[PDB]
Amino acid sequence: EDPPACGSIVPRREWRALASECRERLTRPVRYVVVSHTAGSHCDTPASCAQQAQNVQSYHVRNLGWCDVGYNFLIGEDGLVYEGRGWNIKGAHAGPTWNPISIGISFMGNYMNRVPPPRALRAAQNLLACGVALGALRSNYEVKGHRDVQPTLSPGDRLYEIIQTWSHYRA
Amino acid sequence: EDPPACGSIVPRREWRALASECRERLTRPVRYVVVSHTAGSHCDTPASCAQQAQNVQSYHVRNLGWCDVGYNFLIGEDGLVYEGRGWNIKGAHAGPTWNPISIGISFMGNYMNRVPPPRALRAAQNLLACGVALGALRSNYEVKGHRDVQPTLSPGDRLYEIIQTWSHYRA
Amino acid sequence: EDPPACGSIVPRREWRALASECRERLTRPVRYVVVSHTAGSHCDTPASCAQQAQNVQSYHVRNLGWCDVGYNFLIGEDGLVYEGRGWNIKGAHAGPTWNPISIGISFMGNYMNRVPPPRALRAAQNLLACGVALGALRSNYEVKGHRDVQPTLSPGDRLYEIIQTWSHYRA
Amino acid sequence: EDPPACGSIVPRREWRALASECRERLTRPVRYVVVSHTAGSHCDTPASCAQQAQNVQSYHVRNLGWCDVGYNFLIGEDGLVYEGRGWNIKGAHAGPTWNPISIGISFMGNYMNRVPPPRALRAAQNLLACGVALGALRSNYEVKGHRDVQPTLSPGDRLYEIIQTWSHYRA
Ligand SMILES: CCCCCCCCCCC[C@@H](O)CC(=O)N[C@H]1[C@@H](OP(=O)(O)O)O[C@H](CO)[C@@H](O)[C@@H]1OC(=O)C[C@H](O)CCCCCCCCCCC
Repeated sequence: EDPPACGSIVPRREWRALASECRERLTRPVRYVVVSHTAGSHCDTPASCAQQAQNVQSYHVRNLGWCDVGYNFLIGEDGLVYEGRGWNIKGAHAGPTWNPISIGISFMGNYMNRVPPPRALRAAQNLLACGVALGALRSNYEVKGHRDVQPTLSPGDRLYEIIQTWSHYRA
Repeated sequence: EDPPACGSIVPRREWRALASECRERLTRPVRYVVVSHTAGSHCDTPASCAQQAQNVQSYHVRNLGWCDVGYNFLIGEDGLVYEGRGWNIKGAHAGPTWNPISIGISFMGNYMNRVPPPRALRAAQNLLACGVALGALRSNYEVKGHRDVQPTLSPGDRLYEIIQTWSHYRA
Repeated sequence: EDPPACGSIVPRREWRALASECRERLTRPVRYVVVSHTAGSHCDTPASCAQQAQNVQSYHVRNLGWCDVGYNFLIGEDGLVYEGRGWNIKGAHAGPTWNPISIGISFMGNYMNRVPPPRALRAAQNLLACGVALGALRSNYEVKGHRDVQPTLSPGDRLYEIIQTWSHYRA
Repeated sequence: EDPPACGSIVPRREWRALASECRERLTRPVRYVVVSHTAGSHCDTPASCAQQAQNVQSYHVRNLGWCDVGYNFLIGEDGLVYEGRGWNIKGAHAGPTWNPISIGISFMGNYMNRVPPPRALRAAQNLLACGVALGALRSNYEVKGHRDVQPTLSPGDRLYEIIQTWSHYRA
């Protein structure tokens, strides 16, 4: 209901996203945020991360047959947030119980033995705070690791350990 | 433990800043924002921009003898904001009349004949939105171009025309 | 030696509960039962207790912003049990230590200056025997008063005095 | 450059507190203040009020097995503030979401149909101003009633009505 700008998000067109065919909406405010890792290549420049977002969406859309990249937002090691399905569209990232009731954000990389740099972590958390400001997320949203809702190594041991320390984390 | 503050700002230690010796505090909520360009080299990756921030500060501190880089914040073409003097400390970027009453943000590069990429412009807006949320800048803050308050070409013809289109800009 | 059937419980749909957003599961057989009072208005008819359960849930969901009414079950003075989060879902009634290991049942009304009627006490006892029969509760489950595990007057002096006499109460 | 600022809080030692065993810290400046009532009896002389602080602490530590009395501060009707976990240690007064991000002040008494006397309201307001002066609370901290964040009658209808008029109150 409120107006103002918040965070910086690389818009779909900027990373050359194929148009989205998704139409199923999320009911705001969303209560849950599920953090995953793509378990794909990482990137650390805006040019390489735009390409990585395009690659992940390519895989989801072209190979998995989904209506769009599965994540609502992707986070690059360049410290930028990449617009996925966005705040209003149900994503495909955490199974049928979780997809309809959460926002999925994914760090582009494999964090089993590596951590995302502080800039990626800041972008992620700042994105969530913007979500709250926009009324897209509940002021009391809860952040979970992908492994807290599905059997998976995601978001990677190292990254999971870090999100466990976030303010809104509730396993 | 505790949430990283808004604006996804690269902290001064992250860009290896020399310690500041500045002491003068700004009285918040600050009314003005002055946008400048560094008229120096630009950079388009976190690694090159952290180095550029370091270079700009080195010049101000080592050569000009200042207590810190003069800008409150620097904006890189990597789409990230670099912490300079910050929200609370008076900068040295717009002269004696403006320094005490504004936050000076400087785009790293020379914008006389080229524009900052959208990600750099987005980073600048994210930052200002964050200053308002923080209480650092008043809600109805006013943006001024550096040339509007000191005799200079900064922030560069091309960046100057863009800022003139900002809702908070005031001639 | 095989699964039977108990439970004279009023289904959520019947009391027109808002849908639950809770998903964390309790581990059966649950060892503990925490008895609280809603400290609010009591009701002595199915029509009024269905609305009272709705009001209590409204407070938790609408005002406190929770995923569901915090209790696993609510007990009315009409002698009926109202389905809250139920046997399988972690409630929100006794804090972080006790919620994961207990079923929280709450008597609807204030039992500081009142005892619940015999029919409400029978409802509660019958519910717990049902939980043991279903394997939801350990056969030797321990009953705690809310005030024994959190700082509160709950479940009210009168009710507290009553539960301290129960076979299953464990100081 | 003046050492003494605000304060005049009855130190633990003085109300004869059992040594705290809590070590989890809050991060200053703290954004939220949650006002509760102890829900029991009041005290209106320094002698009585100090006995009560001991009593509340006794319940939390001896009975509930807590590391210290749960509140950061207690307000006596004797017009004095009683030191609890203090400005820096995470309390146990508003649940797992609020505890790590707020300062819990509890008026010693039950204010459902009795309002705290002016000297207790002054004590409380002065402590908060003190908090801000010290950097312990943010200048724009928000006050919430206990019942705004937890299912409880605390801080009492009478005291709740009064705090909703406070400058910093925000439901
Ligand atoms: C610490 C001791 C406090 C003393 C308690 C005194 C007794 C009176 C209150 C009843 C306690 C009961 O609520 C306990 C409870 O259920 N706790 C939290 C939690 O338990 P878990 O086991 O951790 O899941 O279960 C849930 C998960 O984490 C959660 O619901 C519970 O408490 C919370 O964390 C939720 C917050 O209390 C409410 C959050 C939003 C409040 C709405 C305020 C709106 C203002 C807007 C703010 C921007």
